[PDB]
Amino acid sequence: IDQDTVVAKYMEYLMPDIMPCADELHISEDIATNIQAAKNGADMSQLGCLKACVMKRIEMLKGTELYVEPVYKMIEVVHAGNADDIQLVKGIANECIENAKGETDECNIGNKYTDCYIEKLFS
Ligand SMILES: C[Si](C)(C)CCC(=O)[O-]
Repeated sequence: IDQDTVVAKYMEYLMPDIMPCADELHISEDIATNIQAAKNGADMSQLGCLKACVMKRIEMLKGTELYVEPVYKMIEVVHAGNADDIQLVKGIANECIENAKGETDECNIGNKYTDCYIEKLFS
């Protein structure tokens, strides 16, 4: 699965749902800054939340409850093409959960869950 399909799918899959988040606090942790933030260059402190808003939008983040089940469902279509490619991202999220271990602070949970997502899947 080309990265071009990864960012295009995850985005188009919730495009009308991602625009409200960026407007929620101010800006999108992505356009926040090309590559001058930290984790991936977009953001980190505000990323673990501004971008985490898209998570709670699909019933994956309940205040401080970091889940992944709803994601396991979108990874199915979001990663159309191969059967294992979907099975790969599945295990990837696991490394992000064991790392974020459901922190107390919202931005903290996301910052940890986002970081790992960039290290393994990059997106
Ligand atoms: C919500 Si969620 C799957 C972490 C999103 C991703 C990107 O695309 O960035």
